[PDB]
Amino acid sequence: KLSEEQQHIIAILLDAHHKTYDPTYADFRDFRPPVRMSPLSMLPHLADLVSYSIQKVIGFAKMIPGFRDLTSDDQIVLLKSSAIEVIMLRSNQSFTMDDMSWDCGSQDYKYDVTDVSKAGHTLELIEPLIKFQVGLKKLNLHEEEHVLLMAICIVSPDRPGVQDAKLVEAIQDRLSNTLQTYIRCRHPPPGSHQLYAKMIQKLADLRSLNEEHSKQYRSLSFQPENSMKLTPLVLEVFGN
Amino acid sequence: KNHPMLMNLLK
Ligand SMILES: C=C1[C@H](O)CC(=C/C=C2\CCC[C@]3(C)[C@@H]([C@H](C)CC#C[C@@H](O)[C@]45C[C@H]6C[C@H](C[C@H](C6)C4)C5)CC[C@@H]23)C[C@H]1O
Repeated sequence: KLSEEQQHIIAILLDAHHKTYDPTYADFRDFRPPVRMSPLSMLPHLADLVSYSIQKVIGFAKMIPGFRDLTSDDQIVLLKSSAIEVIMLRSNQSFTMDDMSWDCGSQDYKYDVTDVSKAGHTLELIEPLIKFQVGLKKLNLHEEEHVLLMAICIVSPDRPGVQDAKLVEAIQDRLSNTLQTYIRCRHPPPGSHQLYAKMIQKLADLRSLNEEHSKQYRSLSFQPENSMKLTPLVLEVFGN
Repeated sequence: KNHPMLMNLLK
């Protein structure tokens, strides 16, 4: 199939991704220097990376056909709830199964399980986080499916606080059918076996990851000393 | 909760 409108949706999302994801990770030099030596030594660096990533995820969302039609408040509710999920999702691009780490160019910007723990997280989040990256990496998604999955994650109707739930659903459904159809026409077997159902399952895994993220964030921000080390956007998006 | 920054980035 792949109608005219669907080839457009994919072309748009591919470009929107391209305009918001620099595979050379050159801006990482603006972030506060990472410290891998009191723990939480990676909090300043990773706080900045995440802050940066939230900005890029937002720019991506604004290019999702249909997203601009949502109200101001619904756009806000969808971004606040999916931000950490799309960052985990989009980070799969730099993640490598070679050594289970996110490799962004240089040693300075190569993150692993210990850096994550030096940001305030335990295996509570890390174990399933790496499990997530591994299952996602194995699916060997086409970049088309990758951007479609991120957009579907952002435009989810069940996010609490949503108002125009039916409008959100209409936008997401349009994206799902574009993805379901792209897989059937563009993704060849075996890689396409259960591919869609596996992709949706990843969205559920992310709901679990978000949940853990939220609980530990409550404990971290529990002490202004650490909360003071974040950025203004991170505080606003995850909670102030 | 009014999100000034998220608001401006979406605008
Ligand atoms: C441009 C890119 C590249 O692919 C590189 C990326 C890699 C992603 C990584 C490696 C570094 C650690 C990352 C951020 C994980 C983070 C630490 C998990 C989390 C979380 C949040 O609770 C939290 C994130 C920041 C630091 C700390 C305080 C607060 C701000 C809340 C923990 C999730 C994805 C991982 C991000 C992506 O946007």
